[PDB]
Amino acid sequence: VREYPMSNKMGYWFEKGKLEKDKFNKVLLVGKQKDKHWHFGISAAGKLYPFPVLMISSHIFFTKDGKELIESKKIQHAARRRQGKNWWNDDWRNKLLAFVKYLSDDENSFYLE
Amino acid sequence: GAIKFLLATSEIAIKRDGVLKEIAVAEKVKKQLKDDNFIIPLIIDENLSYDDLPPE
Amino acid sequence: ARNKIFISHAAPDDNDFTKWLALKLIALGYEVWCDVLFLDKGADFWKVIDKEIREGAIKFLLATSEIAIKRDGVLKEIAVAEKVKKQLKDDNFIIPLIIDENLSYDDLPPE
Amino acid sequence: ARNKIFISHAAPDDNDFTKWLALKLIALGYEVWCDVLFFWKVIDKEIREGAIKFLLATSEIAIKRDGVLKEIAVAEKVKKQLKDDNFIIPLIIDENLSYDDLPPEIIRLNAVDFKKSWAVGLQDLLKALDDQKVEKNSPDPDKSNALYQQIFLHNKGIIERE
Amino acid sequence: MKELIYIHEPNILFANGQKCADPRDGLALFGPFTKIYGIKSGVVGTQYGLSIFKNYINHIQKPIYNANNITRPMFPGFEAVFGCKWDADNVVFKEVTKEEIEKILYTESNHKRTYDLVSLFINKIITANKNEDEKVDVWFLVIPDEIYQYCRAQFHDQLKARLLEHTIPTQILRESTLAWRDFKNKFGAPKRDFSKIEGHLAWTISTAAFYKAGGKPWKLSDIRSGVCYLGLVYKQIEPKNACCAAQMFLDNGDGTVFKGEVGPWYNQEKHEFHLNPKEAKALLTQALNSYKEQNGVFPKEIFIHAKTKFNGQEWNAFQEVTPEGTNLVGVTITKTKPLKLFKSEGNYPIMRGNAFIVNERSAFLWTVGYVPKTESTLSMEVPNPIFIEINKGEADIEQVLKDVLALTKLNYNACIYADGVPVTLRFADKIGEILTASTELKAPPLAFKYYI
Amino acid sequence: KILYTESNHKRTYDLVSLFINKIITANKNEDEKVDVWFLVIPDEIYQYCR
Ligand SMILES: [Mg+2]
Repeated sequence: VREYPMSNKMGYWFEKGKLEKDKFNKVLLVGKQKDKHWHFGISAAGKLYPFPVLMISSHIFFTKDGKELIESKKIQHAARRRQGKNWWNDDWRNKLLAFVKYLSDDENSFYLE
Repeated sequence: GAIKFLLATSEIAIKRDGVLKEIAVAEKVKKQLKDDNFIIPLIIDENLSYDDLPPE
Repeated sequence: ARNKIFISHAAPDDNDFTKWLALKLIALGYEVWCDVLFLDKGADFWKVIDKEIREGAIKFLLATSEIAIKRDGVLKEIAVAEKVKKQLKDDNFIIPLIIDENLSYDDLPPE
Repeated sequence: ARNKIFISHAAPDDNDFTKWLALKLIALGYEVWCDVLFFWKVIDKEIREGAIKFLLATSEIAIKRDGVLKEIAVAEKVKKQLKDDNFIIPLIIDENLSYDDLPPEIIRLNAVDFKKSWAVGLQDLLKALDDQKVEKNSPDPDKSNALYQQIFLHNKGIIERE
Repeated sequence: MKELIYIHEPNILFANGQKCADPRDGLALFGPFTKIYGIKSGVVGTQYGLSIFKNYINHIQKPIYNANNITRPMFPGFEAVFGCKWDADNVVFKEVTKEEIEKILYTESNHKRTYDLVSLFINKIITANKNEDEKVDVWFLVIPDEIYQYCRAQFHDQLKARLLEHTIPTQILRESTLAWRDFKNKFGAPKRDFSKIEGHLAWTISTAAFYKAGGKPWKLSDIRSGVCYLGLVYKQIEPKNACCAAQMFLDNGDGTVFKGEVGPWYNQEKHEFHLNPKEAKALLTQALNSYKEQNGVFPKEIFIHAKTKFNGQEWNAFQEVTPEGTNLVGVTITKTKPLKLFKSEGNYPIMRGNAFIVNERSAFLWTVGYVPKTESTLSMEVPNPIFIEINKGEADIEQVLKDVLALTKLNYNACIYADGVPVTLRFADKIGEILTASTELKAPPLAFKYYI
Repeated sequence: KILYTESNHKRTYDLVSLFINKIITANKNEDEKVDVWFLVIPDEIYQYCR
């Protein structure tokens, strides 16, 4: 997974072409917005309170031709704020769940070394 | 459709509210037409004093 | 019996003057019928305006102004006022109260 | 006895005005009968026996609505039998409705003006109601509360499924 | 399988003590809790600004219909809701020329530029208040766009701050808001489109004006009596912090009193967002004395809440100045950990009011959600819940949730369904933004009317 | 208690500070838009303070 650094966390997204037809589980995870390519991204922070879980946060990353990241934080934020209007509750849920299911190693989980 | 509103005026045609409704609309229409020569009364009742009609 | 003082006026601006005039006359005990202060909502106003000019009015007060003489709905109250004046053989029936500064007895209707 | 104030209007558009006014009148102790608040046989029934006033929410569409004019037509009829000239009260609400397109069964009447502000019109309406001695109960916020919730504060209900 | 308890919506009192859940409906149906005779306007703007203000006032005289009337309630008209008169013809207008604004803007010093821009308006306001016998209840400042964009040590903060010593309710209205139709971003459409939300704009502006003029549009009643819900906010000054307190409590007549409880409490410390014992003792003594003077007896509970966690020393000071028989509960409300709940099948977010209890000392509360009353969810995206942690003291984690949800319903600056964060914290934040925008005041006013 | 102060300067100043402080505080803490503040002064204030 291709990494994009945040201010105080670590984001992860798919380089265009890594997925089959750039989508998984019949849910598009990398797409196009006008001249830029939007990439669904996540950032993980594991917590032990209340109980051991891996809190995952949704993000949107933008690239020019699906290859390299736009180097303007303001441009990235502006592109996302507009792209966020389109997506809905179900749209975010499906994208998050499909993106996590890619991590799966066995049928019902995935292991961290 | 109407271009003139001839009122067959008599001692009963001025106590007929149904008729007064038709003048009330005519008058307004008269204002839409600015046609002062629109309502042109027709007094056939010699019993009517000619001077006992509605203000309109 | 006819013991009511009718008041005619232009609809939009004359209200202020007439309202003060109406209340003072009522406060003095003079019965007064104003077309905005005593007209019930939903009535056929000409039916009740004409009827009371013929039957209820003993005096006719006209708030005379530069627009109260050019108002179509007021002259109609004047026109019936002259007619009821004739039958009542009372020359002192119509009292054209002049309020407007710019109206000076030279653009007033012949009535 | 007839102790109800019928409110007629356009079904899909004049809802907002009638809902506010009906609730306002109910809050004051009146008994209001509105189709939105509460079939043609039933509508006629009230106007013929139950209604004591016929308030017409008049607008540029309420006078082009075929079903409203029928309620006016029966209202004109009932007004005659009751020997009450003050039966139909044309609440004019629309801005562009100016006393030249009114239907002939209402033109002869003097409206209650709601074009410039609803508050003065309701002040005007209440004046006419008392001038015409329309009886009204106490504005208790109990049975009236029921109508309020049945209208909005019951909608607050939270579906209790999992 | 994780179980989410549900906290029901509290009811806010309206005219004659009648209860409802939406201010936009409760006001339009019942009327304000306290009615004022009327509102004398006061305008400090240009001829263009005065014309815009008069146009808008006469516009809100008439009913306002927004596009989606079903989801957001329509505006009956100002007098139709509140029962008082607000005429556009009673304006004590004080003209501001674009030329004096221009000569102010050309000064090199940005701090002096903003100081002079504030000074123009505030000195004109002061002059009228002391000279014009015409009583003005609220002063409405129609500022042009040049002020907003050129001047950026903030115009609004200093302007509200420098009028505090004179106690003058004010309301800033950028002409972009009142004349949004004639303010277009060169595309031919408004810069921000109010068309579908015009009614809600009228609601917000009218509610703000009514509150600042001495009226109480609605009050709360679904809170525990004998408890002083107290909120702290810390603001940065650059290495000092500035604590501000807001307190809400029920009186002898069972009427909620919401007032600020602010005194200067400046701490310069390496460890930031903490109070020294003296400042904390002062804080708590001020709040307790205020409750004592309002109600006679001392509170049965001091429900201190804040966005930060208390350390030991300040809590010991709090307990030391506290009398006997009164419990202290310190609650930390945080909105950082993303716990986004997606509904399984559907397209509309989780209902507002759902609560996830972590344990006996923590909970998640969805003060933002999807409210069926308006059918309009308060959040465009998935709403992040607030983490309510009982930092110190003993409390019932569900009682604290319902208390916080009740405190989220007293935002007088906007007539929305409910606030995402409790109102005491947000208004204390506004106070801190204002009280730290000018010189220290010997005694700041404790009425929010002068701040919001 | 204010009445019994020996100095006349302290007597009149404290009484003035008594009334105005309540008015000033009630014009900063109260959310009521009071129009005119009517000070119904007791008669002891008039002639004892003289
Ligand atoms: Mg504000």
